[PDB]
Order: sequence, then structure tokens, then C-alpha cells
Amino acid sequence: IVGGYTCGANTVPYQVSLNSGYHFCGGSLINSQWVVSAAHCYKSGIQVRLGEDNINVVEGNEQFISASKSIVHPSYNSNTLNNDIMLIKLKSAASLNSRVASISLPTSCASAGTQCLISGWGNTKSSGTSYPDVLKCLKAPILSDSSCKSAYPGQITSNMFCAGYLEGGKDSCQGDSGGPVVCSGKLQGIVSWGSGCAQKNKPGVYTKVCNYVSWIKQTIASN
Ligand SMILES: N=C(N)c1cccc(C=O)c1
Ligand SMILES: [Ca+2]
Repeated sequence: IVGGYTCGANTVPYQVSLNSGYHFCGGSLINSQWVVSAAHCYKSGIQVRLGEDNINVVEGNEQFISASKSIVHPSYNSNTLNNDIMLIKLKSAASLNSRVASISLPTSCASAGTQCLISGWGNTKSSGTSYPDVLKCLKAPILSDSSCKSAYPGQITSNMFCAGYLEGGKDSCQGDSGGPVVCSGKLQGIVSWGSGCAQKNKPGVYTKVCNYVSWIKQTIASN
């Protein structure tokens, strides 16, 4: 997250870190056994880390649970990043409490202008490279589909939306991928892609979660 703020320990209780020997992506806990992330985050040997603030220090609220299975969206295209969504099942159910909690799925899509909270342990610099140890947060509005398409000609599908600031300086970044965009307590987006980070006229692009609620529910119901 570039241009954001320190969230505060366990203030984003649905935020997960995906770990394969090191943090490599975010995710969102959607019930005691399932995490939503980006398909582009797919790899084998994932350990889901819940209750994290400092990802380099054991602070007392962590739950580390190995993934038992991953399900990339049937229509994920890695070239265009269309349908950039994946489900991860935990080997055991997470113990839910105030600091480890699921986030609600939307029942309808969010509109341009809605303020959302975007979070992660990704790069904090738009030019350089600096990775934070503690969870970073950004409040950002959803942008109109027209401005999103104007920013990224030929690249925005109906499964994507833009959020952030066309002026630059405030954005998600490398390492935030797969993490949440939460709007009025609903998971509306997944950190998916962008051109650089926090660049002028290049806002963040997010997977449009409301399109996938049917697929998520039915997938969970049979797995
Ligand atoms: N600018 C962003 N919001 C973003 C998100 C995820 C990855 C990347 C970099 O390729 C950029
Ligand atoms: Ca920790």
C-alpha cells in the first residue's frame, strides 16, 4: 500500500497473509474454512496466516493453517487477468473471535463514489521498494467505469473496477495482490493489478467480487 496508514493490530480481522516460506499475497477470510484471493496468487504449498499484524513477529493472535485445496476460477485468464479470483480451503476451521473474523460477501454491487478500505503488506513506495512489517490501510473511492476504461484503454472487463485516486500517490501495490477491498462491511474487491503503483492516471484495478458470489457459494457448498 502506497500513501496509506498503519491499520493498527488486528483492526482488519478478515485480512489474511498467504505464506509459502514468506508473505506473497493477501486474502480475505469469508468463513471459518475458506479464503478468497486473486487467481494470480495461485501456487502450491500455501499456509494461510490469520490474525497477523507484524508478519515477521509472533505477537499472540496468529492462527497458521495449511491450505487443503485451491480452486482457481474456471474462466481465469492469466494474460488479461479477467476473472482474477481463487478460493482456498483451510485444512482445519479457523477459530473466529474479534481479531479473526470473516467478511460478508456483497448481495449487490457497489457504485462509483463509495468509500472502501484496501489493506495489505505490499510495497509502500511508488518509485523505490520498501516492504512494511505491519498491515497497511488505504481509504479509497470506487471510480466510474468510464474513467477506469479511459485510464486503461482495451483492458477493463465487466469483472473489474478501478478504485483510488487519478492524481496518484495513493494505491495498492506489489504484495497487496489478492487482498481485500471492503465497502460498508462487504467484500467488493480483490487487489488484482495496475500499471506501476500510485502513478498519475493509473488507479488500482480490482476483481469485481459481486459478480462471483453465486460461484463462491456453490463452490463452498460442494467442497
Ligand atoms: N497499482 C496497483 N493497484 C497494483 C496492484 C497489484 C499489482 C501491481 C503491480 O503490478 C499494481
Ligand atoms: Ca505476526
